Amino acid sequence: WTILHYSPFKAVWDWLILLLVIYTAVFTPYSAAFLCQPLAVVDLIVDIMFIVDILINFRTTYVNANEEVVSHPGRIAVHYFKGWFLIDMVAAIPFDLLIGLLKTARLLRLVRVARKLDRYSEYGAAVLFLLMCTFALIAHWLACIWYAIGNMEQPIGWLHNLGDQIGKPYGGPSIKDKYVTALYFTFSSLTSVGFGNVSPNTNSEKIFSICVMLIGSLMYASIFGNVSAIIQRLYSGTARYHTQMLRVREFIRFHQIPNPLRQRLEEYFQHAWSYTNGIDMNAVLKGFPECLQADICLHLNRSLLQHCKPFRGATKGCLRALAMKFKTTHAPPGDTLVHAGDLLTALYFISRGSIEILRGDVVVAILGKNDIFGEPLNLYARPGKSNGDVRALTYCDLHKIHRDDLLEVLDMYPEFSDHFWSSLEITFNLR
Amino acid sequence: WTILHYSPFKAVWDWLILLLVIYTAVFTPYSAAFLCQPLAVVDLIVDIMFIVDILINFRTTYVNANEEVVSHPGRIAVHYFKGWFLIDMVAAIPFDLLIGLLKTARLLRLVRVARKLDRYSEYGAAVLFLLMCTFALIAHWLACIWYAIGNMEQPIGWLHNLGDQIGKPYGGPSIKDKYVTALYFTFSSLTSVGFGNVSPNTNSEKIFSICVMLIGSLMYASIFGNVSAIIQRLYSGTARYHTQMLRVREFIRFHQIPNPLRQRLEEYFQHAWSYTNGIDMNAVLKGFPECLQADICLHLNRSLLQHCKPFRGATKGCLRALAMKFKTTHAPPGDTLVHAGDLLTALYFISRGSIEILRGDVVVAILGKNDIFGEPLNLYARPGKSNGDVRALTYCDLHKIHRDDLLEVLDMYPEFSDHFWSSLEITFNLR
Amino acid sequence: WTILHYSPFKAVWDWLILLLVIYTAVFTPYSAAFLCQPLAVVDLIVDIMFIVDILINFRTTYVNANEEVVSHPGRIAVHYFKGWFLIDMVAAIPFDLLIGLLKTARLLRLVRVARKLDRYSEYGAAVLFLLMCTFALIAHWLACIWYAIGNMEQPIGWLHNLGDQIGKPYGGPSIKDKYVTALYFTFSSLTSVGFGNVSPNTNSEKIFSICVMLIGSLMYASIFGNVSAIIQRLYSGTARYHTQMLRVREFIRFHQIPNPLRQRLEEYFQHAWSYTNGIDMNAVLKGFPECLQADICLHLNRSLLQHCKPFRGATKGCLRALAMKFKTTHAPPGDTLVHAGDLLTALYFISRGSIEILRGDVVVAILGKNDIFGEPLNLYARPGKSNGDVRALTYCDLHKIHRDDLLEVLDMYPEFSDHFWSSLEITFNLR
Amino acid sequence: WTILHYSPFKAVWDWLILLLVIYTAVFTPYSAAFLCQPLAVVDLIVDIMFIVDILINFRTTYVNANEEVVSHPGRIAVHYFKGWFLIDMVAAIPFDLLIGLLKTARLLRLVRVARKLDRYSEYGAAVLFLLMCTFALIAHWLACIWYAIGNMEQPIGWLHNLGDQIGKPYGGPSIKDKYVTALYFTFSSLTSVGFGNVSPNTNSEKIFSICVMLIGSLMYASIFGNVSAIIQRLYSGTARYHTQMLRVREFIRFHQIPNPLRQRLEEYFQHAWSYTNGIDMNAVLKGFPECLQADICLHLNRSLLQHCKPFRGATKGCLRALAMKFKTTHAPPGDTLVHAGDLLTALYFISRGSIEILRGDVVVAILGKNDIFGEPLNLYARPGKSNGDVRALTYCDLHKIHRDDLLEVLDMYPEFSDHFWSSLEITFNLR
Repeated sequence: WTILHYSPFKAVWDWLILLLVIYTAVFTPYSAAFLCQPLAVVDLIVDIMFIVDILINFRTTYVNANEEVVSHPGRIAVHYFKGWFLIDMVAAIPFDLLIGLLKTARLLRLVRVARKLDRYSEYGAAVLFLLMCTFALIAHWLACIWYAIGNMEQPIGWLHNLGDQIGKPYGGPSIKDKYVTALYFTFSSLTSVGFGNVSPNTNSEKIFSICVMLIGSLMYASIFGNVSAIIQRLYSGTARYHTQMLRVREFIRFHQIPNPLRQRLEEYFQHAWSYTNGIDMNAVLKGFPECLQADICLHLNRSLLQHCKPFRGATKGCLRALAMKFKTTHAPPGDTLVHAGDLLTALYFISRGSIEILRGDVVVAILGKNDIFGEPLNLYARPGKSNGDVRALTYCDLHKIHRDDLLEVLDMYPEFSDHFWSSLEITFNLR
Repeated sequence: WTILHYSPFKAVWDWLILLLVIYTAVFTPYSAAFLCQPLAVVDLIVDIMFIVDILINFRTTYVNANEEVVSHPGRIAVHYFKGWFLIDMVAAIPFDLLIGLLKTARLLRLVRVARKLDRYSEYGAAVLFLLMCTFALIAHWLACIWYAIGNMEQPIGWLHNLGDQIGKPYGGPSIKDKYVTALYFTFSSLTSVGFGNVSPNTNSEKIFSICVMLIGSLMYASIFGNVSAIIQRLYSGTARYHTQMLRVREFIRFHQIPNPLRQRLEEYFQHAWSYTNGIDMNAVLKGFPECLQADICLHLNRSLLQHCKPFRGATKGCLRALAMKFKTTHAPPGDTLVHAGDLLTALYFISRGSIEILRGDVVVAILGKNDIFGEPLNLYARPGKSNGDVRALTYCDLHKIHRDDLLEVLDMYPEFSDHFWSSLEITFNLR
Repeated sequence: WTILHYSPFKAVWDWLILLLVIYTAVFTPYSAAFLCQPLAVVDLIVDIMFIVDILINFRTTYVNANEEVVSHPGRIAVHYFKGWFLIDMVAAIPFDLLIGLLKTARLLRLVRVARKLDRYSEYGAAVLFLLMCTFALIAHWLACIWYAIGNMEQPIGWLHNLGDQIGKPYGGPSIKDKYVTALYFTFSSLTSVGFGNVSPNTNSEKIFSICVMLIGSLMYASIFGNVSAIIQRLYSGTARYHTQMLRVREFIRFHQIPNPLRQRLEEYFQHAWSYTNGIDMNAVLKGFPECLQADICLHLNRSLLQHCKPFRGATKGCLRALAMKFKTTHAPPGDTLVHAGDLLTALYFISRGSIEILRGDVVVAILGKNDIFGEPLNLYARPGKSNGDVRALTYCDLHKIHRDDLLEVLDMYPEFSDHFWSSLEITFNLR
Repeated sequence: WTILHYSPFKAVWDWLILLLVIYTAVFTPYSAAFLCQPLAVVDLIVDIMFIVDILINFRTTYVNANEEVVSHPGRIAVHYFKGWFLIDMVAAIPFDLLIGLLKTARLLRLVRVARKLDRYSEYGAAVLFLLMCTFALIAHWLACIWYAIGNMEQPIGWLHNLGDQIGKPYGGPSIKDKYVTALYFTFSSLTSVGFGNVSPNTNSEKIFSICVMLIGSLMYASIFGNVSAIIQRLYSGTARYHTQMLRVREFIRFHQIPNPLRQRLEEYFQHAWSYTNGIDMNAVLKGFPECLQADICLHLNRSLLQHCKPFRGATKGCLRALAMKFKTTHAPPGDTLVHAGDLLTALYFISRGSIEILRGDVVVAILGKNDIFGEPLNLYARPGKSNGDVRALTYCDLHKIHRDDLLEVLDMYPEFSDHFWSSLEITFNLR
């Protein structure tokens, strides 16, 4: 019969609790210093539905360190005892039995909503909103204290001055002005502007003004600190880019690096940063553990999977392995690559874009949409030149495999080995 | 007969010294500018127990660079000579012989308590408390100077104004107001609020006001700096989390990564951060040197140690080695793992949670509480399929060993080799 | 017939749009609160050439996610629909049909120029300029609001005071002063100075003053944050240097390191930082991918390329490989190096500067401008002493090759192998 | 006959130039706004010795990009032409031919001393001093401008008020007050305090006040930024320590790690941080290149060098190699180490402190001051137990060598091989 903690009714009740705690923390001091009808009825019903709230909290489940969800509300009751339930019960104790400073349950209400603050937090802007709200609350409380001192002093205080400036000599100013100027002065000394209209005269309010000045210093410092933290948290990525560019620049100017090579170097730098944004995908790929690593590497194989006929007959373990074994090589359009007379151990398949192969003005293999070039592997097995030089074109996203890696991964399973060698499709074997 | 330095009586004496230095640094200027009875007796007894203090310091031990504790108080005396003992002796010299500016020993008292400041420091909040205290002290001294200038000017100064606002025209205001307004004004120009009630009129106090404004600028900047440093020191961990998530997000959106695979990737990300909190435990494990490394790796072996019968007969060196050789593999509930037709060199034991093994809808080995599966090792020694696919369940905390590592670590000691192969317990050998 | 987006005429039009939006956002409120002729003609022509602007935007090309440049202006039109074109069309709708608050199209103009803000940004100083500009705009708007409240209150407000201080009792002050003091007061509460000349008296302007104080707090915090971010972004490189120096110092006085060794260590440290500036060139060299890596490593080979006769006959692949295989070794003047009786596998060529070779006061090989020393390789192949010790001189930039690396890279191609061994030029083979 | 640039006379001349530029930049405006005798003689002699200065600069050497020191002052002259020499010559042109704003050469003097600012910089405190100095200069200039406006307005400005407050009604205040209040007001609006004694009344000084407020905002922000940068630059090391401790703590509480082992872990952590301070010495050891690396590693060999008799006959290359081959192992007092039944390939010598060897309550080898234990190497060559367990004592700074490393480094030179095996001193070979 017990309700669960994440029930939406509980959340709506929590929002109503927040509204009511704000209401009481705002109206109790303002009525306590400055100040029949159903307002007392509302005040008592506040305590009543907070008693209802503790009843619900015993009814609804809680989250323990061991058990996130547990039944048997008696356990919830014994967990709440000697803790926040004592606070919320003091908040649920009527104190009607004037003397308004005994309404300290309202501050316990704010303590328990501060217990709910972490749930309320989603991003950094909400933090700024909460800081502004507590700024306003501190201001209102200090204004109530200031008005209380002003009343006590009058039997030369700021009240007589106020009677003089806004013309109501003493009569007396209305309760509207008698609070607006209080709040005005509380900000006048909290954000450190300090106007000359209202200013302390006798001793007590000078002591109070010292206290307000110190509080303002502290909290204004806190606001600066948080705002600076956020702004730096974004200019951190900004500075990452700037330091990357600076290191590149330092290398370039250190070794002279005449105009052609340099310009290719920097243009490649912005080309890289355009998509990698400084962070390499290789490191984060290695961070993900084995099986997930293969799976995310398997997603990149929507290119050679379906277009290679032998690949279809392969077993899924072979798919995963031979998939992780590939290297999809990015290169910006307009690159020259492996020459003739080099090693042939760097086996190459075609993955994306299009490239042309110029061996002494002999352009061949103008393909590039999931095609294949390279060397035979059974008999040749000889490093050297395949056909000759390659020539630059549009997107040079090629497909690196190794001549030792492919063999070691392939020879463990001879059935797909044979099925692979039988359907040896090469769009243009450069010989 | 000598006392040692860390005696509690010495610490209590140090606290009393702190109380007395605060007392003197507060009351000497206030009596010097604004101002029979035992107060002179108290002032002289101050010097007396500071002489007692230097006597104790010669009696009690000190900490040298070479010897932390040394006897023979003569060595302590020769070490103190020409140094802080000269300062504390000047502080222990009576200057009774008005002229109150000669009481410069009080500032040396503050210098020597600043020597004790590092001991007083425990965390960052104490730093803020000390900054607030020195703020108050600077304020009090500047207020005393301000009152002195005010007295000198009166033969138009702020004193006559003060006589005019709080009604005591000249008579004259009481010594209570004649100091409260001084402190009020000193804050008025130190936290940069600048009220209009009291303000410099003649030339001398305008020069003084310039000096106060500059001092306030400097120290207010210092307070902002420290508070910002602390707040950034916490949002550092915040930003670490945010940049980790950002790199993950960038990888995800770079390579498309359709909804199923992506959602598993991020959910695994929060699962990891839930307990690792960004920092990998592997790095800190490798940081700890060899023997401690094995010992802390030995603590993780409360799982396979007592439940493996052959393990009990093993020698402790074998325990340490074979313990460091394991890899306790974390995996969140709901993971698929090594298939059939793969390599068998990845030997696997059961460490925590529970998992099920589905080879073509054939679920076997539903164990998982410190159990064992895998392949025989003596005769088989062949990569391939063991039984087939595994199926996802609750906590997938498995137990990686290697087929080359275990052999190389085990074959160095044939007695436990034989005892191990004899008691070859496997809860379900997947064949 | 369509114009392209990057046409200079479009950029000049954008600059004119910026000028006109500034003009309107400045003059519309000032005329709306404080305030025949062609000014209405100018105001309407503003809307007219903004209609012209949307016509051009449909005519000129745009940049899509897939296509950077696309023809067929109908596509541009359908892309603009339901988006920024609605905003710019509301800005292009005349509202002549007093009531000046309906001119909300001017704020949409500022929104769309904020869309162009990223293009306007080049560095950080422009950011500070834009922040100052928006500061001025906020000030002007708040001054207009303040003047409006002042007019409303007059049927004790600040207007009567203004009539009293600058002598024009009521008559009334000219519209020049009636605005200069407004702006004066708006800064008086925005940068938190708070003069006493003009200050709120009745209730409405006290509420307004509270609002201004809060806005000033926020934006002043923002300015501090940005400036601190930039200054820290430079002292970051400063602190990098300092932390390198500190680590060096830590190592120095941990291990004593008497004066000769210490001094050579720090002098080498400053020598290194003089040109490497902390960042190693090795890391950035490895960062650049293969082909570019070789090409930039090939640029360093303007030293041994043209002066080695066998090198000329070599094939370009051999050039690239044997070029990447070298290590140009930096060493400051005044270094001692490999002794006799050591290994000879560290083959050494001469790259820059000059050095002396002293084997028992026998100085030989006073060369160093692209010269060669070392050992024979065909028959000798023996570790040991070559001739003996070296002697320090000016720039010790030597040329490391390996005795296994050179062979493995050279033996793959026997034609240049033979051509190399035939022209075996060694300026002084130390035997 | 030419003087060199680093001559001390040149430095003394530079200091005199600094004094004179400060003098002129201070007195020229104060004479120009507020204000026979040799002061004109001094003013002209200023230009005279600045002409002398440019004469010296042509005489003395300069530093070029290629040549740090070069003779032939004609080259210095042609280098100075069309550059800073034009500025210094304009500064060396007399403008006597009132109008005091034409003395713009004084600002060029400040520009050229700003060229010398980098030389003046040694640390961060000098930066703060220079910022304070330029703060004072900006204040003085703004005060001169303010006084000029005040004079112009008088034919209700602040001058009449000043005549009223300090009693000198108009007569008029002395030139002392007529400047002290100017500086007072310039700070009143620059550090954002804003007193009420002096305040703008007519339009001109309100515009000026707006400008001053903006300048104060900017420069006050700059001061905050720099101070925060320095304070963060120290709390950076603070935060390094804190994050190290945090990672250690997270590992500790993640894996439970019961009290004995945990306590050993943190006590070792503090012991490490006591001397390494987070900075690992291995990294900086590997950072220093080869020869210097061996030399600084050779300094650690004042322990086994002189006490090993065979070591003396060794060749210096063997010294260097066998020295770099060692590992001086730090361990805090109270550690247990390699047991029996383990591998013997970890050869161990005694380096520092003292340790005891307990094999079944059989304590042997109580040495430790540059002594030797271990196993024979010629015939034994068998992993296993040497004698048995070791027992904890004071400083466990032991001496790691390897059984493969020592052989491979030793067998390249058989003469010291034989001399080593002949004088095979082992203080206690644990058998």
